[PDB]
Amino acid sequence: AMELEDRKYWQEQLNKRDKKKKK
Amino acid sequence: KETKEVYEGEVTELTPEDAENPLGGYGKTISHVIVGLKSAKGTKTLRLDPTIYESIQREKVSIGDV
Repeated sequence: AMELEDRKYWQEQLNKRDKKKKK
Repeated sequence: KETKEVYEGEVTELTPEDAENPLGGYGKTISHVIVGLKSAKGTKTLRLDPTIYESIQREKVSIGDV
């Protein structure tokens, strides 16, 4: 009921790193 | 007088993020659409509600140019 919020936030956080054009 | 909030820039890649369908189904069910952002003096990356699938049906500009 609440764990999905943390799961979504953390998966978005980890996907925001490689998608970032930093190199 | 009124104010509007707008996100704009250059999109590196225009591709929806597929996810498992919550209902028993098949194919591809989009949960979010990642949109690249690139502007002078400020640049980020964000995702949006897959409902924009109809919005992205007709733009005719480029592959995420502006």
